[PDB]
Amino acid sequence: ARRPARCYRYCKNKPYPKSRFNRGVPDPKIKIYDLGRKRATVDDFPLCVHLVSNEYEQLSSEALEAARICANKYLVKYAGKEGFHLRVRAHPYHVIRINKMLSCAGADRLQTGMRGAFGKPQGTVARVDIGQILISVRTRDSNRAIALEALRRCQYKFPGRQKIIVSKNWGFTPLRREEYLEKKAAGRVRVDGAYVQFLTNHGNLEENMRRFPDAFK
Amino acid sequence: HAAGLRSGTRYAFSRGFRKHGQIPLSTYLRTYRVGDIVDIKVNGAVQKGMPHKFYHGKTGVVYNVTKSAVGVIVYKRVKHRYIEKRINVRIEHVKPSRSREDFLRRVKENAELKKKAKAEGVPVQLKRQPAMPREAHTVSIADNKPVTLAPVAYETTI
Amino acid sequence: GRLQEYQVIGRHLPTEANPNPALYRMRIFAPNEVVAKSRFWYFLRGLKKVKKATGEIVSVNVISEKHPLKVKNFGIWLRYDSRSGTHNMYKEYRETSRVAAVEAMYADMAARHRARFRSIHILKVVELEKTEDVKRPYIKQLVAKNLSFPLPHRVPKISTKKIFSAKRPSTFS
RNA sequence: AGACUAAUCGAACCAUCUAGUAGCUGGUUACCGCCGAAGUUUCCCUCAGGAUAGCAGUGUCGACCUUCAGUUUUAUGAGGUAAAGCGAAUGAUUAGGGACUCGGGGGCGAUUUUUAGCCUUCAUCCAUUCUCAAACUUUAAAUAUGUAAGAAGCCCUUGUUACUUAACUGAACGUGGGCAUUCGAAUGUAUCGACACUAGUGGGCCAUUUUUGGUAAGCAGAACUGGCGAUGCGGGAUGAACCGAACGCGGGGUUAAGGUGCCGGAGUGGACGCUCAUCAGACACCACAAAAGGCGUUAGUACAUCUUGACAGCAGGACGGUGGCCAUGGAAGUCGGAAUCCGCUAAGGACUGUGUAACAACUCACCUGCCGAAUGUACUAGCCCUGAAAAUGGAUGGCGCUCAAGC
RNA sequence: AGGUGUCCUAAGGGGGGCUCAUGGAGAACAGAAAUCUCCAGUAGAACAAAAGGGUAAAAGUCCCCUUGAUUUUGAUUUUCA
RNA sequence: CACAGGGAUAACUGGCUUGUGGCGGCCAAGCGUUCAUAGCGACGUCGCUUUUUGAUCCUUCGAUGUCGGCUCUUCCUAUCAUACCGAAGCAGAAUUCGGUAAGCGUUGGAUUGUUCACCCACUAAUAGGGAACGUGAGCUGGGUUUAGACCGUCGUGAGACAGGUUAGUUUUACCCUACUGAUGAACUCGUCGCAAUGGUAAUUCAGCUUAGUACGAGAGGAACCGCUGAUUCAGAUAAUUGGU
Ligand SMILES: [Mg+2]
Repeated sequence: ARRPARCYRYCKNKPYPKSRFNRGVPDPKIKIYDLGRKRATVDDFPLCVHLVSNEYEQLSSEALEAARICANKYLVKYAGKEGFHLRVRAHPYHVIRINKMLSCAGADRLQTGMRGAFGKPQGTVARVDIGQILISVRTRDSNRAIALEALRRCQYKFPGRQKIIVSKNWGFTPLRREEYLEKKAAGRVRVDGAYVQFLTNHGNLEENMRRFPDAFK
Repeated sequence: HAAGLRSGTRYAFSRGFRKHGQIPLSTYLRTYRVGDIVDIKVNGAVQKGMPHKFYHGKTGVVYNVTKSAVGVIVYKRVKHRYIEKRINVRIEHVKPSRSREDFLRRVKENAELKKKAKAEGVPVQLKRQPAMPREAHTVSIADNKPVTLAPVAYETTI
Repeated sequence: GRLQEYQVIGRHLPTEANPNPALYRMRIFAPNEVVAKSRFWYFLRGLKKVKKATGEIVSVNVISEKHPLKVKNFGIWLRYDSRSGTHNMYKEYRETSRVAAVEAMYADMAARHRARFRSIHILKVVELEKTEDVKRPYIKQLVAKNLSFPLPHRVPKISTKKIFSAKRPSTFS
């Protein structure tokens, strides 16, 4: 018997995370955050698409998890279980309260009304801002249409307004396509499991030349 | 709701970061005389002879000197009137103030400018004055030619 | 409003570590030479780290049209704000002076997109040199060979205080 | 039966004490002139009340002292909020990679396994990675805040002491002298200092910004400031709090907020456009409407195609290995699983639907015949439309308005 | 979110020597944990109690001596008239 | 039981809010033999109404008569039946989903003070609501809610119980307005007429024939036209029958 999501939409209180002060909060509904080939190298999936927010509101953990399922279903069917990597980039840490009335409006003992109305935990919710990213997907270059439809269908489970933007970077890295391409050719790039590391020319020679042998020729 | 002698002094009376332990000994070598302008700044590591949290940041006039403490006069603002408070503070919490130092420096030059000018025979123009508006001048464009600007189009960065 | 084109010249105040700073020139449409300077500072604050309290104004002059009795086609590149984002635009006009094009553009944008004067940036204005580089159809129709057209059903003008006419008017003028 | 005791009984009637007391309701009598508030601090068997401080009036006195200031400039101190941070401490938290086996578990090589064997699943270290903190922080604003800007000042010599120093060495208070020619930033001074006696008030409410409890409220509780109360006037049709502006009796001139088709004083004023609604729309606080859709119309972004002849339209074809491999009552392209090749070309898919128990038959993709020029697709936001259901007859103020008297 | 109507002849005062929690590597029974040794170790331990501040040749810790927890009245600070 | 006061303070209407209550949408994993949308809809999300119940205490305490039933008028549509239509996993018949539509109807009884409910029976159908939770100078007084009295539990006792039971006074209209009707001064007295405006009215079913037909393997089984009657409502009349 959860309250309608219209009732918790505007950020009206200071952040209220779980700590040694409020104890006994229910576990957030969503737990998984990565799906697909979450161990693919950076050179396999060079296309990245994001779903960006456009208002300053609250998104509930229940809503986030439901949206996650929708995108996963569509991508698996039309692109294959081994052709994408999806990541959710919004974690719910804000606790919203509730004041029970009728159940707390009993004849025996206690007080009925608005006397002493500090509430009890009732669930968790995520705070988003303008321009914040919610869901990211990386895949090949021939899955443009597939990725776009998945997010467009995903958004119907969130309240508010969101946009879909095709990024200009390479994968999940903060580098533009041309710059990353030419820098890797220069050789100041070392592959890691599902990500990369870069050269910094401030360590000591012996360790740097082992890690990046191709930078010196 | 309580009101103790050190209520709400969590960050004021604390020492800084990477400033702990020994007190620099140059503090104990200064000297004070009545009429000096000092300002109060409490040190958390010394619990004897320390002032209430209100005077942390105020400035006053010494009026008494003792074995290891000085008496300072400061003006408190109660509703609709001022009162003069007389507090005893240990010298570990005080410091000489540079509030009047500019005035003393300026008065010395004023005296000597006036003396020198009287011997020579030209008026003084000694008292200061605020910043007046600028004056006319010329700017050449030789070897510096202007560059044309324009607003930039919109594009997404992420 | 009633606009005019100004060239505005500004500079950073010279200092001991940097005498003779650089000079920046811009072309600004504005009703008078007070809002001209304000627009200059507003556009400069978004490109380079210069205030007005730490800068100075070198010159301000008026640019007049070179041939205000010749008809010519214009193209304008601009950016503006909607209620839910920002966008780029390109429109074309046909008249005799650059200043009027900015006059016409402002009215057209305010009418068709509800875009006030607050939120519009003028990237570039250029008069189309040849005739074959015209793109929009609502002007291609106006440069056809041997143009001519009648004017049917044009009401005659009657004094707004001559009430009670005595015969039926006619619209065949 | 708490019944009856002269129309009176859960304690008769008559006179006196007695004009019994009330922090509680009700009333409180002619005119003009000048000044003009509070619902707040502390205490009370205090919470519908008092004392205390504050706000206010009157009477003056000291000079006309020339001092002052809800302000700015210049010089110099204090702070831990907004923001920011976690490849920085504390706390929360998602994911791979490298190093390791004797840390735990499940296997394999003779489960031999006390084989530092081959696997691996946790756990542990190392370099990285996605998100957070009112009671976390290395950093760190804006607005506000303390002090100073001299004649009661600055410099020179030397008298007093029962204090202090080894000591006329110091510290305070002094005598004498020198430094103004200009007393040492701006602006104002339509209001300087001190004292005496006392009235009312001690239920408050509203608004921009900051903000706490609550689903929310014409709800409850706070900070700086401005208002109503205690206040009329012009505008919002009407309305204590909104906009303009504060008031002796009159004459002339000009405006503010707001308006100029009529009611209604003043434009059926001028320029460029958008909208046709069988529920149009019509001015801040304000008297309401959303998610989602439209080949209604207008403006824009991007990409693809094309006289080697496109999109649309009409007409022709739409073959073989081969009923490919499995699957099973039977499945020959079309229940399902997994594969996804070539020949001939102008062209044809180990297939897009209809269809059979299975075939057959029909059709689509693709190419071709006719024509004579520019199209096709996906997105963005303006007005309009659908979404849009309540009770006496009815309200953009009314009549009415359509290249508007609408935006 | 929590706390008080107590406790202490030392848990007050003075002086003096030492450095902690924990990790690494070793030593008969001894092992995960008993006692001993070396190295590293910015406080991650301790300071009667709730939370915050403060402390390293100490304000902790061990050792030696004591009763400034004494007599006479005044001035000043926070809550505040 | 009493007094001085309070709408600074509760129990009922009215006002703001809509959590809970009721009603309606948007996306589409799936159900539906195959097939998301004939008929439905999880995980999520957007709204509407003031016939439920809450929260607040703005208006009334020198008083606005506080449950239910009886009689009567009118209004709303979120449509039970009646008119005409669009869809189906609509052969016929019986049905289910939707549109224009509030003109016309929506019952008789056993038990309970009941509002609420549950059974019997007829019918085309036995839809949901408002008007100061319509309606007490319109009625009644079964219940709650003064004083008498009995029981059970609690209290030492006086007494308490949103626990059960029995008996308990229901006042005034002639004023103003509103409504139903009836007169009426001014331009001489009369007869015969026109019609601005206001009101408005009809409703449903059954039998025969079409027909044992269309449809269907069978079992079953319609409709328009035509004819004759009947239920509810409205306006008159008294020769016959009955009442007085
Ligand atoms: Mg038959």
